Amino acid sequence: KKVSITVDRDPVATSFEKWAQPGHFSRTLAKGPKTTTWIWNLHADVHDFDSHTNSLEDISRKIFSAHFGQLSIIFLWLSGMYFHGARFSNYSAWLSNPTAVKPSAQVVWPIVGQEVLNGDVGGGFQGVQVTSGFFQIWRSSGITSEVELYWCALAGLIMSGLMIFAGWFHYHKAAPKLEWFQNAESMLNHHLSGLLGLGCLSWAGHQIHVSLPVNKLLDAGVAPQEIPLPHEFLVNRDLMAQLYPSFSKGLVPFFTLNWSEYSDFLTFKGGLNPVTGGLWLSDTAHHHLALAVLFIVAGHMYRTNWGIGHSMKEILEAHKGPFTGEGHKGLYEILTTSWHAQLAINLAMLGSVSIIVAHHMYAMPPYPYIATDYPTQLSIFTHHMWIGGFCVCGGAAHAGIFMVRDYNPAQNYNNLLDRVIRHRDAIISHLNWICIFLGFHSFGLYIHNDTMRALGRTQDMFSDTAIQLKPVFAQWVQSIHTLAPGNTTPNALATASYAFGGDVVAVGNKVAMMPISLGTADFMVHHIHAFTIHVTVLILLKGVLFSRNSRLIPDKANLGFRFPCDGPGRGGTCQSSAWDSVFLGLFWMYNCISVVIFHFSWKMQSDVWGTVQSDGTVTHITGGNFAQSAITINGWLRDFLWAQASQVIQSYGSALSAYGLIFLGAHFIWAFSLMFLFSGRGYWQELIESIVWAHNKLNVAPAIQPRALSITQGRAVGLAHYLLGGIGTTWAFFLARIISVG
Amino acid sequence: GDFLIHHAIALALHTTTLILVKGALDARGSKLMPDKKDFGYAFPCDGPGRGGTCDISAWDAFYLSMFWMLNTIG
Amino acid sequence: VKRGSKVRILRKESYWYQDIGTVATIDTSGIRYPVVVRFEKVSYSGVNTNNFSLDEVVEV
Amino acid sequence: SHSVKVYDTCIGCTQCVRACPCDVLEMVSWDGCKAGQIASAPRTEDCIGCKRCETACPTDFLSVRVYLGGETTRSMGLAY
Amino acid sequence: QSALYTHHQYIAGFLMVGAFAHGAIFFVRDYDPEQNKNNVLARILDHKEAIISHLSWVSLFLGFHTLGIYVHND
Amino acid sequence: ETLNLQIPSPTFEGSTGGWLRAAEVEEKYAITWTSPKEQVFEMPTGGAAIMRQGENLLYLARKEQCLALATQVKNSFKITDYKVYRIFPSGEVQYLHPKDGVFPEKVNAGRVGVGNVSHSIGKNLNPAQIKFTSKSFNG
Amino acid sequence: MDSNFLKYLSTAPVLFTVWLSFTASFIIEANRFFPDMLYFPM
Amino acid sequence: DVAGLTPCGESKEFARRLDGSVKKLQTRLSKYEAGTPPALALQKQIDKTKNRFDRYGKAGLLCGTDGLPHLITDGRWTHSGEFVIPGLLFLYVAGWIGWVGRSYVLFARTADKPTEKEIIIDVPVALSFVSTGFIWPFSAFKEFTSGNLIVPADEITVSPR
Ligand code: CLA
Ligand code: CLA
Ligand code: CLA
Ligand code: CLA
Ligand code: CLA
Ligand code: CLA
Ligand SMILES: CC1=CCCC(C)(C)[C@H]1/C=C/C(C)=C/C=C/C(C)=C/C=C/C=C(C)/C=C/C=C(C)/C=C/C1=C(C)CCCC1(C)C
Ligand SMILES: CC1=C(C/C=C(\C)CCC[C@H](C)CCC[C@H](C)CCCC(C)C)C(=O)c2ccccc2C1=O
Ligand code: SF4
Ligand code: SF4
Ligand code: SF4
Repeated sequence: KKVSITVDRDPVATSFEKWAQPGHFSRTLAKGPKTTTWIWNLHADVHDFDSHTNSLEDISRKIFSAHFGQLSIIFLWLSGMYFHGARFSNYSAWLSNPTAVKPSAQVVWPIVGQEVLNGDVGGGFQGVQVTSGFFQIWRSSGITSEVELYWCALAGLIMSGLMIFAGWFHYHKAAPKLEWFQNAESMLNHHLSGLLGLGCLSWAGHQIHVSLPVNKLLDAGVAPQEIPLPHEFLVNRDLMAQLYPSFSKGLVPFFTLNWSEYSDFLTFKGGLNPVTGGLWLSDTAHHHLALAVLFIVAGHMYRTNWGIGHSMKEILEAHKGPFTGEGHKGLYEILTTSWHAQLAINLAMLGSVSIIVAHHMYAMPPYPYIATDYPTQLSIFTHHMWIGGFCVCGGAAHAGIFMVRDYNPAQNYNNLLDRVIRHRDAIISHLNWICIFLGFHSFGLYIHNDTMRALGRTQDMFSDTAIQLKPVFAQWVQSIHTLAPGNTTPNALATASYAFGGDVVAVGNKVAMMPISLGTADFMVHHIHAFTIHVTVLILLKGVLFSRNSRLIPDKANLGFRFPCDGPGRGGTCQSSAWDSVFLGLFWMYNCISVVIFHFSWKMQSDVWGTVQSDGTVTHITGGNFAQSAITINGWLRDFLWAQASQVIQSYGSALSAYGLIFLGAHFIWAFSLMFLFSGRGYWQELIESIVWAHNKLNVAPAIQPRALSITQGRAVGLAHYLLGGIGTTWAFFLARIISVG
Repeated sequence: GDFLIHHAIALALHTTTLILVKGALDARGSKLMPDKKDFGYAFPCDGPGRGGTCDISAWDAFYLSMFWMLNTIG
Repeated sequence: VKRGSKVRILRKESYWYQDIGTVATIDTSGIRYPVVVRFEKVSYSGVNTNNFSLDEVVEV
Repeated sequence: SHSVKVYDTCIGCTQCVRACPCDVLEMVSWDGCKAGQIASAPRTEDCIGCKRCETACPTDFLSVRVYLGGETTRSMGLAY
Repeated sequence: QSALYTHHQYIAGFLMVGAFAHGAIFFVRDYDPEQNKNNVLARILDHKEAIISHLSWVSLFLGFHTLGIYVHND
Repeated sequence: ETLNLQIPSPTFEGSTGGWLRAAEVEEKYAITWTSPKEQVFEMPTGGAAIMRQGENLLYLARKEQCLALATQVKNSFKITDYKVYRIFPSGEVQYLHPKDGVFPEKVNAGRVGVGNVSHSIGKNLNPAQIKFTSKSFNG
Repeated sequence: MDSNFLKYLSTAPVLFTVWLSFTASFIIEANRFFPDMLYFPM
Repeated sequence: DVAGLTPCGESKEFARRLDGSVKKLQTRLSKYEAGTPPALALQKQIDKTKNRFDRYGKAGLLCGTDGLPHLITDGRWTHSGEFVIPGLLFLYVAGWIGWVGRSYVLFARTADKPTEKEIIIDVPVALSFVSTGFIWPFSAFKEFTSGNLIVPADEITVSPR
């Protein structure tokens, strides 16, 4: 039983004394401010626990309680989303007419004329239209009334109170010891089996007993207040066997392994529900049951307290071949002694998962009536692409912090890290060559086309009606996926997604999903995507690989993860730290994700979304102009940015005037950021000197001496206002455009 | 509309004049570099010490006022 | 001057030029800058003390 | 090469000499200050111009001053 | 008419930036404080913080309210 | 005094961070030091190497690389026995550090002061005064 | 009331947030009861 | 009137502004039933719009050709309520804030830790100061003439030049 619970009782005293002493947590800041830099240094380093404390135990305790604090905030946020749906929303009207009423759960007070923002969203209601897709979640859950939304709000508040209590308790009353946190096998067993497996199994149980009967009655056409309450399905097994006759047999088919009895409610249909344009909820129930089974099975792999199981150290040290030296030796010690190494991995994986979520949710719309709510589809795709890109860049930020701080060459001799660092020139030069090759042959095709179309030579362009660059491999994969039902997925009835090919699914005469054809424009913009991803990888990987030392600076690790430069010598070493490659790679992440969301928006409006008129013909939002206009830069400028900015700039005086104002405000913040990015600290300190002189003249100089922001902070402020302005400009443009036209 | 744009032009003029005048009058020396004249007109910086000295030369005030000249003529 | 007295600095490239410090010690050797002066403001380097002469220090 | 000068305000703290990454500076004997020593720059052909010496200096304005000059392979920090 | 106006205003902005740049080069390179004892030039440098701080005030004064009225009307 | 070319190098598996053609055609730097143990250190140019008990010898391209390694050995393994040489392709070996047997941060007799200016930094000459003149700005 | 909690409420960010929220709040109330004051009425 | 402008009460373009603003609200009101909350909300917005236009018409504001009020700020007394009097109110408040902040920085200089008084404000003393600002013109001018507002040029640190 070497896996055991061990706790220090009453470690830290619950006192308000350190609240009154800003900067108490570090030796530098705890002696008080003398320049304004102190104020900024206070906020910059506060959650950098391993910079304040030496012991891994106190660092781990601080992290565990701060994760409870984050959970308390998330539960409060969810509870507020449920309360605003319960109290300030048109949810009940939307349930009756999901295709006519526009979801709205935010109402403004009338103060300075701002009540114009309460637009006519439908259902005898006025408010701000919301695009987070909560209404479709609630209908998929089977809520059907504001009363149940009040009970969800209370459940969120109770969970929020319990998490903030748990964070206080586990830091101040009962704090686990370091040997508790260093149980990677137990943590993985419980998080696969307990968290993910029982999470999926419990949700599958809810889908089967509540979501399936309530949504079958809704899609049959029964009015929401005419539908039995969710517990009458739990008790009256006859009423449940009316909708799903397999329930007449109970749980005997489950235990006797006669599972094909349950095909009423555990299906493998594929495709979309024709009534709602969403995934069949019988499929989601079977999906979550099967995922639950193999998460509970996977959480039995690792050894904890009884001899059965794997040691992760043995698995890692055994995988070594002739190219890679000692192999994965020493990786277990890294990942059980460095929080930054774990955060680097978990942030890169969480960001990748959010990017996958963005693709899979537009293509296989999971919720009822979310596919034809176009503002929601665009909002949640764009939102989860931005969350993914940010989290991937933080994975490289914390890989650099690990390499600078937690990396020890003595414990990493001739293993995989040592070998990567010992051929980092070959890696970075080959990536550099790929990024050059791939910018020339992706963006240079666009420049070739701008030139040919401008010169009157349309026969010389890369286009469908000219020299063709067809995506044959992507087209072939689409062919296979349309042939799969009955062929390589024989028991499936429909395709996984109609994006691959097949029918047009229309709900309320709007297209839910329809085949997304790939042509020359799609070949070009996919290689634009590969180019921007490869360049972002180049900047972040070069920062991680050269974080400790270079040919330029041989002792970069002594300067730290975040330093501005090492002087103007050696020609100039500005922005040489690992932090400055995260700083430069967040610009290229912004560039990459901006092109992805523009490609999605234009392609879906041009070739997927729209209205199905009589005879089955489809009229798309922008009328199929992607094919012949996304092949030039002038096409993107004219037919996408210029044409579709009409709604933001004409929004003044309507309910969308807030988006027009945020469009302009974000243009402002973006431009304002360039003051911090193109400038240097020395100019601003010399300007502050004359301002300080004028204060001395009037005897009003402050005792906290004003300073220009640090070099790093000028870079961080420039980057924050750049991203805020650019993302904000797109946020306003996307939302006003798709609310007006979709 | 002409009143508002005239005040914007006045703001742009006075700010470009600020950057250029500050570059001319701090060219010989300042509090960060009291000996700035020994280094010339165009030098990169004085290094990361004393808090950081990027764009401390008078040339860098020409550089910074060029953006404001472009903005005002815009 | 004398130890403990308040002095106004006259070294034109001092951070504290025309500011007031207080004299900590005065050397008696052949030192070029024998007056040690401490200040309440820190310089841009975060130093709050410096050595001076007698022609660049005046009592107030 | 770069030009490195030491002015007679040096308090002989040796901090510039310890901070120099290229062994440009060293301490010589001098009666001017209390410490009995002053910094010296005998090997400026090796100076890369990092200005770590100036960062280390605690006198009000730097006793050690680096003046970036003509570039060579040594002062450019080129390992190629 | 449009091209001629735009052309000569951009030429004007370049010439004005250059005049201040070469005044900065003058102070760094060609100005001798000892042949200019208590001149108009030396007294300019003698109250350069009064000049720079009052440009700072008038630039901020113009900027806050011109942008405030524009954002007001918006 | 002279570099004994036969001193065994610390065990190392190679890297791309080592010296290039400029070392074999312009100049190379060498560092020797004594280790009481057979212990792992970090190379300035890459990964980890193992210094052998007894005398070690390395070759690097830059003087700063030899001194960054010297700083490391002194700080962690307390090895103050390091001698840094410059080597020209003619075979000439030039002893570099410590230049007179004593570290530069310790005073030594017979060191002559280079670069020392008799006044403070604010007493330099204005550029206009020495324009079209060869006279130096340091007074 | 605890003197350390009051010393926390005297910190610059708390006072700045409270004072500017109170300030914003009586601008809002004054524009609720007396709206559209483009001019001093005279 | 002044500068060829028209009083807003007799401008025809001002009247068309009021009518168009009310028709826009009435067509939104035409889609709701009488006692509903959106109907009461829009009826209260039509009352607010008419009240604003009526008040502007009777105030002596001058409208342009576009039918919007224009402000005369040359100093004439018939129009002092558009800039001169709002400006006097502002300068009284701004000078109050400046006088009170200056009094607190001078107090904080005489403290045990002067820089701790600026990140942890002594709230009773700072409230003693905020109350004093109501007579800032007299206090500040007497401060000026008694030689305590302006410090002489030789106690101010400047660049070497
Ligand atoms: C967590 C997310 C979240 C978000 C973003 C919102 C957002 C909003 N809510 Mg909702 N709400 C939420 C959760 C949320 N709510 C929850 C959980 C509940 C259940 C209790 C509610 C219940 C609720 C009601 C009942 C109402 C709103 C309303 C509003 C709106 C106006 C709020 C306002 O101006 O009051 C401002 C109120 C103040 C008292 C101002 C306080 C400002 C202080 C100074 C902030 C200072 C914080 C402090 C300094 C922190 C440090 C502590 C200190 C010790 C240092 C706005 C759209 C209103 C609305 O929509 O009307 C149509 C409304 O009536 N909310
Ligand atoms: C079955 C066991 C189990 C479960 C469910 C969890 C769940 C969680 N752990 Mg883990 N943990 C476990 C065992 C478990 N742990 C063990 C054995 C160890 C020791 C090795 C750890 C060590 C550990 C650390 C060190 C950390 C976590 C963290 C977390 C949270 C991850 C963030 C997240 O997804 O929360 C959101 C998802 C949720 C589902 C929120 C649920 C909130 C409660 C706590 C879940 C369980 C409720 C209850 C069992 C269900 C009752 C059902 C009933 C109605 C029938 C999550 C609450 C991280 C964290 O955030 O700490 C707070 C963290 O840093 N855990
Ligand atoms: C700053 C972070 C942030 C914010 C504010 C949001 C905000 C939102 N998300 Mg997103 N999300 C994020 C990060 C974020 N997301 C990340 C990092 C992921 C990747 C795991 C996702 C994946 C995700 C999914 C899959 C869904 C949302 C949805 C939503 C919306 C409804 C919120 C809700 O009730 O969830 C409700 C969420 C659900 C009902 C289903 C969630 C199912 C996932 C699989 C749960 C996984 C939990 C598990 C512990 C995570 C393991 C991660 C893995 C790598 C180990 C809202 C727009 C929902 C949406 O688009 O509705 C229209 C939705 O279905 N989010
Ligand atoms: C689970 C996620 C996670 C976690 C726990 C951490 C945790 C940490 N990071 Mg990492 N990081 C992450 C994600 C994460 N990061 C991501 C996604 C990125 C990519 C941007 C980074 C990039 C990054 C860098 C580049 C650095 C860190 C650093 C740090 C450490 C210091 C944090 C601190 O004191 O900041 C205090 C927090 C603040 C000052 C908050 C201000 C930040 C922005 C500007 C405000 C947010 C704007 C807001 C959302 C929108 C405003 C609305 C507007 C309209 C008004 C800490 C260990 C730093 C370090 O030194 O670590 C050793 C460091 O240098 N991180
Ligand atoms: C849109 C872009 C933009 C904007 C607004 C500014 C604005 C300014 N610049 Mg910068 N600058 C920019 C781009 C910009 N610059 C670029 C691209 C460059 C080239 C590198 C420069 C280079 C530059 C130099 C070199 C100098 C300036 C100067 C100035 C000031 C001149 C105007 C003035 O004095 O008062 C105008 C004041 C404002 C516009 C401030 C706006 C008021 C704010 C928005 C109040 C809002 C508070 C609000 C509640 C905050 C919310 C925060 C939220 C988190 C709660 C002003 C701060 C000069 C200066 O500082 O002299 C005094 C100066 O010397 N700028
Ligand atoms: C109450 C304190 C105070 C006082 C009396 C002054 C006085 C002055 N300032 Mg300074 N200033 C202050 C605070 C103060 N400032 C702060 C906090 C900042 C940082 C944002 C600045 C930034 C600043 C700049 C950048 C400039 C001045 C300038 C000026 C001068 C002209 C007036 C002006 O432009 O205002 C402008 C005021 C601002 C731009 C910001 C003021 C922000 C708030 C409103 C003031 C602080 C309130 C404070 C919290 C009081 C709390 C009191 C309480 C504890 C009892 C004058 C010397 C200008 C100058 O030198 O011209 C000769 C100039 O260029 N000031
Ligand atoms: C930086 C620098 C350092 C030192 C050296 C340096 C090069 C010298 C310097 C550069 C300085 C620079 C670049 C300085 C630039 C200076 C500039 C651009 C000065 C502009 C002057 C214009 C004037 C005085 C117009 C007067 C018009 C009038 C009076 C009209 C009157 C009227 C008439 C006749 C007709 C209409 C009615 C009214 C209005 C009554
Ligand atoms: C303007 C500018 C400054 C000066 C900027 C300063 C002093 C910031 C001004 C902040 C004032 C004191 C408060 C105003 C803050 C805003 C009202 C809102 C801030 C929101 C967060 C700070 C909470 C630099 O120091 C700098 C350094 C390096 C490169 C570029 C630059 C640069 O461009
Ligand atoms: S100071 Fe500014 S400019 Fe000089 S090197 Fe460091 S970063 Fe580059
Ligand atoms: S640092 Fe400045 S003071 Fe200390 S020794 Fe080197 S030069 Fe002399
Ligand atoms: S600049 Fe860098 S190298 Fe040249 S002397 Fe000063 S420290 Fe040594």
